[PDB]
Amino acid sequence: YGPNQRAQKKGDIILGGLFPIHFGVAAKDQDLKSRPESVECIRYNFRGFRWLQAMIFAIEEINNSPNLLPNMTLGYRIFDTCNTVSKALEATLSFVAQNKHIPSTIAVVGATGSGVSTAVANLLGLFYIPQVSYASSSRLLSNKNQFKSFLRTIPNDEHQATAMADIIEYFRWNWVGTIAADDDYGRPGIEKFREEAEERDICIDFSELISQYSDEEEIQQVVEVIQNSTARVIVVFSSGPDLEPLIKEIVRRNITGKIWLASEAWASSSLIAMPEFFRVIGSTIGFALKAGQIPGFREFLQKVHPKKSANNGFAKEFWEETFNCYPPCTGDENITSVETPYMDFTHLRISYNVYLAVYSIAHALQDIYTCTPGKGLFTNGSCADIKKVEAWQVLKHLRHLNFTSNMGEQVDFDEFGDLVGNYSIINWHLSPEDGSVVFEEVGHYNVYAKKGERLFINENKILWSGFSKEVPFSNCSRDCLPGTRKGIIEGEPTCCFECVDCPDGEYSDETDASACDKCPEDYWSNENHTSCIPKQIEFLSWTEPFGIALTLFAVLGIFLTSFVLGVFTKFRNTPIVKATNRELSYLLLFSLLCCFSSSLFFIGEPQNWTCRLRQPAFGISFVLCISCILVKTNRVLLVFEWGLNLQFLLVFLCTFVQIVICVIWLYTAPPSSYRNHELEDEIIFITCHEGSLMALGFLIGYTCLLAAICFFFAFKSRKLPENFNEAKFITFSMLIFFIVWISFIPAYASTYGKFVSAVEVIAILAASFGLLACIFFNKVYIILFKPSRNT
Amino acid sequence: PNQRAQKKGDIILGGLFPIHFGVAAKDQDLKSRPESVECIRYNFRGFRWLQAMIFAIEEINNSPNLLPNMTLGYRIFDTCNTVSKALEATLSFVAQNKIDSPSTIAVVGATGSGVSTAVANLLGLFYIPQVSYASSSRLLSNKNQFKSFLRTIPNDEHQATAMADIIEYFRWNWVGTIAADDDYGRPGIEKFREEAEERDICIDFSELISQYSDEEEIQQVVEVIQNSTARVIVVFSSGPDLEPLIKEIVRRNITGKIWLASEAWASSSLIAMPEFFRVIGSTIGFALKAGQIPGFREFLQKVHPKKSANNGFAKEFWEETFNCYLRPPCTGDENITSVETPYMDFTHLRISYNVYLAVYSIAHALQDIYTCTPGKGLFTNGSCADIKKVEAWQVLKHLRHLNFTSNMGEQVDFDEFGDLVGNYSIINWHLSPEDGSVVFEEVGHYNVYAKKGERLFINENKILWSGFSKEVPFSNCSRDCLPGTRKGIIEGEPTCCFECVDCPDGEYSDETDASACDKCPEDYWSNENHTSCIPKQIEFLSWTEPFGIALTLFAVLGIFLTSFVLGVFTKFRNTPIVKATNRELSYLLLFSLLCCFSSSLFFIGEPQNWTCRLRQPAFGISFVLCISCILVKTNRVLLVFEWGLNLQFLLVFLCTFVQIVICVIWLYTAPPSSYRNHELEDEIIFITCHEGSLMALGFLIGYTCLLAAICFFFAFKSRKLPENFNEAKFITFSMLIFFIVWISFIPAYASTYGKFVSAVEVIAILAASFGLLACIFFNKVYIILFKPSRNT
Ligand SMILES: *[C@@H]1O[C@H](CO)[C@@H](O[C@@H]2O[C@H](CO)[C@@H](O)[C@H](O)[C@H]2NC(C)=O)[C@H](O)[C@H]1NC(C)=O
Ligand SMILES: *[C@@H]1O[C@H](CO)[C@@H](O[C@@H]2O[C@H](CO)[C@@H](O)[C@H](O)[C@H]2NC(C)=O)[C@H](O)[C@H]1NC(C)=O
Ligand SMILES: *[C@@H]1O[C@H](CO)[C@@H](O[C@@H]2O[C@H](CO)[C@@H](O)[C@H](O)[C@H]2NC(C)=O)[C@H](O)[C@H]1NC(C)=O
Ligand SMILES: *[C@@H]1O[C@H](CO)[C@@H](O[C@@H]2O[C@H](CO)[C@@H](O)[C@H](O)[C@H]2NC(C)=O)[C@H](O)[C@H]1NC(C)=O
Ligand SMILES: N[C@@H](Cc1c[nH]c2ccccc12)C(=O)O
Ligand SMILES: N[C@@H](Cc1c[nH]c2ccccc12)C(=O)O
Ligand SMILES: *[C@@H]1O[C@H](CO)[C@@H](O)[C@H](O)[C@H]1NC(C)=O
Ligand SMILES: *[C@@H]1O[C@H](CO)[C@@H](O)[C@H](O)[C@H]1NC(C)=O
Ligand SMILES: *[C@@H]1O[C@H](CO)[C@@H](O)[C@H](O)[C@H]1NC(C)=O
Ligand SMILES: *[C@@H]1O[C@H](CO)[C@@H](O)[C@H](O)[C@H]1NC(C)=O
Ligand SMILES: *[C@@H]1O[C@H](CO)[C@@H](O)[C@H](O)[C@H]1NC(C)=O
Ligand SMILES: *[C@@H]1O[C@H](CO)[C@@H](O)[C@H](O)[C@H]1NC(C)=O
Ligand SMILES: [Ca+2]
Ligand SMILES: [Ca+2]
Ligand SMILES: [Ca+2]
Ligand SMILES: [Ca+2]
Ligand SMILES: [Ca+2]
Ligand SMILES: [Ca+2]
Ligand SMILES: [Cl-]
Ligand SMILES: [Cl-]
Repeated sequence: YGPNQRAQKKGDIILGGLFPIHFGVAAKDQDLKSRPESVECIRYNFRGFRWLQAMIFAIEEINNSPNLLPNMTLGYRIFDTCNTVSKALEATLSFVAQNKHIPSTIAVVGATGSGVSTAVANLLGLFYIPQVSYASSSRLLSNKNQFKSFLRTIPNDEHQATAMADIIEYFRWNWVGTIAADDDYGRPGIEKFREEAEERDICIDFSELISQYSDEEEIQQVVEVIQNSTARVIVVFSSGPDLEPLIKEIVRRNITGKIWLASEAWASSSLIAMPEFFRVIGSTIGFALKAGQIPGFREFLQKVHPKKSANNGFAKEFWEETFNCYPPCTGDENITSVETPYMDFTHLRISYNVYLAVYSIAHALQDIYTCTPGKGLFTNGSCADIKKVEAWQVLKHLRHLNFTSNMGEQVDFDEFGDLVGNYSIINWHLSPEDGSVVFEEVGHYNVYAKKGERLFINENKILWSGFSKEVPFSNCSRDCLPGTRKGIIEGEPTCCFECVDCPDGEYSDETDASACDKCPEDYWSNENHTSCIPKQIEFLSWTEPFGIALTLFAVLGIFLTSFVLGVFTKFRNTPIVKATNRELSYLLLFSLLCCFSSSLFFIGEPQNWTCRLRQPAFGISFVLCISCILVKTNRVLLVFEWGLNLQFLLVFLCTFVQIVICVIWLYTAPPSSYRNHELEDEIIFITCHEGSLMALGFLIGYTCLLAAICFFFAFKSRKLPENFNEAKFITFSMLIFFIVWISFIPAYASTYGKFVSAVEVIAILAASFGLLACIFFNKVYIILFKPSRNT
Repeated sequence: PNQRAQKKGDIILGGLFPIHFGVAAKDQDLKSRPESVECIRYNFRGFRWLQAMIFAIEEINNSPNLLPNMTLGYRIFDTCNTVSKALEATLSFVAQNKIDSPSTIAVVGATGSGVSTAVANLLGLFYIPQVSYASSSRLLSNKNQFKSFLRTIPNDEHQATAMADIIEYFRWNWVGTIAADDDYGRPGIEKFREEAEERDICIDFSELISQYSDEEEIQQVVEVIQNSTARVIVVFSSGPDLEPLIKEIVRRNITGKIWLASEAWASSSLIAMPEFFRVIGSTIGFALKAGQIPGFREFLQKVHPKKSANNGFAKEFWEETFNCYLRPPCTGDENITSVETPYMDFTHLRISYNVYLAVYSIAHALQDIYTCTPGKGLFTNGSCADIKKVEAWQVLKHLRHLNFTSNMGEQVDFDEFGDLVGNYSIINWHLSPEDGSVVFEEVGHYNVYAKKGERLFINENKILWSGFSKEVPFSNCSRDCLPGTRKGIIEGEPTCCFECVDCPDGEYSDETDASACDKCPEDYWSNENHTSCIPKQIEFLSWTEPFGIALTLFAVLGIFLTSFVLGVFTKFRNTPIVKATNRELSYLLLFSLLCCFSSSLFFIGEPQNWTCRLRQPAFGISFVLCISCILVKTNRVLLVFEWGLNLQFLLVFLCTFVQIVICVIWLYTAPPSSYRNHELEDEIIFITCHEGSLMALGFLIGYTCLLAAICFFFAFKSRKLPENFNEAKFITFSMLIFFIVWISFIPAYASTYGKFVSAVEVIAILAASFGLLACIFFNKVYIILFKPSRNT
């Protein structure tokens, strides 16, 4: 006969009912020293009584409506579960009694716990009795090979975990921790969320299991792992009662920084949503089912009364727990005078599910009632009769039930027995009028939209941590700027890293970089390694200061030469001292002009033409000068052996000699005008690699040797006062040549790009300038000075 | 139910065994009234288990001491591995208590964690002891919900720990998981995921299966298995819930993986088929420890459908064995020893022993109830119960405090969670050479009593991989990191597969699998392979360096030529033919020469502050002494304008002191610090001297240069006086050779790094001093050595 505290009402058809009027049982572990007696449940749940009242109201409204099942009455045998499996199981045993004078229940509306409903459906489905639950939302109840006769008016919990992952990815967090009740409601949900979050590149720090029967040390361990972690977001998948201990311990230890992502079961629970817990838990964003509309329901709630309720039996205990009677009292108080979750509501969510379940079973019964004997759902097109209806026929009609909810909706269960709905997203607020927690809706989750466009959050209503209004930071490692790259911290997950600076020559312009990048050759990483600047080129220029200085030297020397030439064009035909070979003087002139014009060849950017001509031009001009001054000595050789031409011979001999090696280059190895970077790694250089090193050595040795023999045979006659004793002048000029050449070679041999050209150019310009001076100064001075040359 | 094994007695036990493997797959669309479902495939192992229970019961009934005059009856049913059959059997068990709101006292068995949960939810309602023998889920240890559930099989958390330990023992880190979607696979796989993740082991994929998943789910699972690179696959499932996946695997011929079997299917007969074995090679599984039930086999060899009225399962057993009918009509004369079945083709009793132990434990609980004495009982006030009217909760209370010895001499004692622990044997699938059946050879042990870390013990010499090879296959996400490289993140992949990037020059990485390169200190530099750092190369001038030897030999030869000049003077000092000049001035000039020549040695070795800070003023004072003494070696014009030759020394003992002032200035303003420098080379260290006062170096050199220049100008104006071999041109050429020395010196020094700075200084000073000595002395020393004619 089941328990004695129950709600009961007769009728042709009887429906079952399991509601959590209490919260749990008295935890007295029977040591079995005596016969174990029937355990007792302890706490009270006004929400559960609201649900039971909703079911009773639905049945009464069905019995009152004249169209749905006329000339037939609905009865019920509603029991209490106290949220435990033992009570539900004894109740269901009282249900299926007559199967194998007692009424035979045809349908069961209840089992609000996914652990409770599992154990109930295991037993009901053995007799094929339809069980229409309203609040059990575990996914395991979708295995229609196990629970053959289980339907539910509440959506499955897959979309809830998907929505959790979507919310976490929307606020751009990647470091969370998960808590789930060690039950059939938290385990599968947390597993689904784990996979959905790992596929979205989200890292999970910790994962713990709790329950209302967990001892104190395990709660200590959980609080420790919560405190010892850096994750700010905590995804809780549990119900009110199985969460209350953890909340009490967290309030006692005063952990304040975290953010709670509430599941639907406890996001609106009065056990948790109280101010002293709110000050500590801070910000909670949770889900909620869609509201309902049961017109005329409040006026039914306001009529509950302990003496005017013979059918309902829990009304007495309700009166007691709400007024503390039997301190005996009157029984004529007002339910509106005290504030309890009973009528302190604005949106009916689970009560609407109970209403819908009762109405769906009534509609299946009507469907069986309005049959046509030819188009039935059973074998041979036959159909069943409502006077001897059995449970399996009602199950058959429920599988194919498809009707219209008074809100103008379409109600029809899937092939997995469940319905589907679109969630509201609420965020906990503190009412400035009362102090109580009030749930304000801030977002929506439409599950019909395509994957990726389902969530809609209105961010300006979310109140973060009570005061501030920017999204808190809950990443593992700080995201560091461009110029840096991620760096593995071994042991830690893929979301936690250090970041190391990029070396020079590599850059990174992106945030969250995986590796730095080498830029092309003529580019180089800048000072912040964020963008490569074209690598600086360097060479001798014209706007450059030293460029202008040597240009000044060259042009002034050429101007001196042009002055000498003009003067000689004025006074050519006077052999006063020009009795010597005037042609030899003019040839010295043009040779020195070519020398001074060889300057320009080392001023700009060296292309191949430039230096490929800058070696031979200097070569020929310099050997012309030195050979002219060589043969410009005494005619000893002439005495030993047409016109001046014979002397020309010697020069037009010796020049050609050098010229030979010259052409060698142009047909063995031109001086390559190329670049070089290895020497600086920051600034590029451009020079000319000499085509043949030993051949350049040969060239300079040839010209210098000739000048040396000139010095020898010049100072052997170094004491003859002819033409103002030019012997000392030629020796002085050649000593100038040798000093500049010697001061040139070593410093040159160890110079980098620009200064090789610089040194060579200054050496040549100085040598030729000194020659010009030391040879023409005395003569032009005595002509401009004392016009008397006869001896 | 109708078919059952029933025997009467004073005390009744219950049993639940999977005689069949499942029910006939047929979906009732409920067009007609549903009827009793039927079971399809036979299971000889379950029948051996049932026979073990019956054998234990009858043997206890035959013992004189254990339950001396009592009698044990039993009512054994079949679960068909489904929940509905078990639940209707249970409803048949609790009929006596159900009528409150043939009473059994205890039930032995569920065989399935789902069946166990569904049964214990109902049995714990009446406090009836349920002693399972194979239910190994961890959810049944929650004694707040399953009050009266005891099991004689170890829990399955140790199994997940053992699997993680095996994986990290064979050095794998890229694996994948498969689980049955029931109360046995899900908790085990979650526990293994935790245990692996804490050991830094990656899990590539994670799937769920069941015997009811249709072709598309299995195809998606096979796609996930194939499109991955993990070789090791852990499977937490039973035989039936795994058979479809195995069929699909053997059809698609996936033939590369390594299977880590859980206990349920490691020794299963549905999976251990020779045809499946070709593609499921290299199977490594767990097993319970063997038992000894003496006299069991002979009891098995007596089954017969006629002489078994208590047992009812014998008829269908014979029909399934001989494939007969009681199509060809059957006859009770066959030989159960002829056909080969999982019935009698066994070698170790592992789950039959658990049934034996469960029955014996219930018997010993009843015994403890029986040999109790008043005042020493366990119930209220020390009171004790009567065995002739024993109730279920009393046997439960006695079972919680049960402690006895097995037939093998072990201590059976249920933990406070109602489960006794045991070791694991580790088997590996082999192929029998004779017939061809799969043979399970024991290759390892797992002791749960040893401390964490030294529990597993594998014998590598017996494991054979893939049938032919004998080296452990490679199943890592990425190949290892060789020395010289470092790990590099791939943005999307997990932590355990990376890339290999090279360490830059200046950093090294000797360790394998290094997360970052290390920079060697100031003294060292990377190798070529960036493996270890080798010391740098400091570049300072040696004394054994070739150029060092050339220049020091130059110095010593010049110095001994100076000493030879001094010896020549010692021979012919008092012959003033030319020494009538200032002899003391000659000696002082010669001393200035020797000390100038010797100043070279102070720029040869490594610079301390002593050596360099004194090497500067040595050259300074020596060279200015030289230039001042030759300055005074000129004609006495100043002397004519203005007592004793000492007067000239005034000038020199003036001039030197002047510059020595500057000397002391640097000596205590910012002396030339002898320090290192690498910034300009990045490979080689230059140790040089930075002179803290550039203006003081300028002071010294410019002062000496201006002295020389003024003396040169004044000697130049008088460069044409042929008295005393016309030394005027000699001294002007002297100052000019010194000046070209200095002229070539300054740009070279200006345009060099460390080494050639000192090289240039030494070269220039040696050159100038050599030239001065030669030009000033060679003339007169030649006039004496060559021309013995000295009169004017
Ligand atoms: C925490 O880490 C995540 C990445 O794991 C960051 O999310 C990125 O945010 C930027 C800016 O919107 C996007 O361009 C990226 O596409 C996001 N990454 C991914 C995978 O979507 C997040 O910004 C980090 N949190 C903070 C405060 O920076
Ligand atoms: C799913 O959530 C969405 C959000 O409103 C609801 O879909 C809307 O319903 C109304 C009426 O059909 C339309 O005006 C809107 O255009 C719909 N939005 C979209 C994107 O289609 C819907 O009501 C929710 N699901 C249920 C069963 O109510
Ligand atoms: C599990 O672990 C080992 C088996 O390897 C058993 O301990 C050994 O038992 C024998 C005899 O009992 C001793 O001689 C050894 O010294 C033991 N070895 C160690 C390391 O202790 C142990 O008995 C097994 N546990 C059970 C319940 O059988
Ligand atoms: C696969 O990855 C694991 C992870 O390191 C490697 O395990 C290492 O193996 C060497 C050899 O014994 C050990 O010295 C290391 O200590 C191990 N690493 C860790 C963190 O324990 C394994 O070597 C890799 N597989 C192969 C074939 O290289
Ligand atoms: N889905 C929840 C049931 C539930 C929904 N809302 C609730 C509110 C309070 C308690 C329980 C619930 C479960 O599986 O347990
Ligand atoms: N332990 C498994 C059942 C099991 C163990 N060993 C077995 C051998 C054969 C069949 C089933 C089993 C479970 O929890 O369900
Ligand atoms: C709890 O922690 C917060 C952190 O600031 C602090 O403000 C508050 O005073 C603490 N309250 C108690 C009771 O410890
Ligand atoms: C309760 O008492 C009466 C009867 O219901 C009602 O009119 C009254 O408004 C209620 N009291 C309050 C404070 O609302
Ligand atoms: C049944 O479903 C269809 C569409 O699915 C809809 O048109 C109809 O209104 C529903 N109800 C009935 C009674 O057909
Ligand atoms: C199956 O896989 C194995 C290994 O690749 C190969 O030898 C064999 O040919 C394949 N096909 C069949 C039918 O076995
Ligand atoms: C047949 O039964 C008996 C056993 O007593 C014996 O002849 C023999 O063992 C059996 N046959 C075979 C092949 O074992
Ligand atoms: C259990 O039995 C053994 C053998 O009598 C004994 O050693 C032990 O003390 C007993 N009690 C416990 C708690 O093990
Ligand atoms: Ca309930
Ligand atoms: Ca609640
Ligand atoms: Ca780790
Ligand atoms: Ca079973
Ligand atoms: Ca099996
Ligand atoms: Ca990924
Ligand atoms: Cl509600
Ligand atoms: Cl076995």
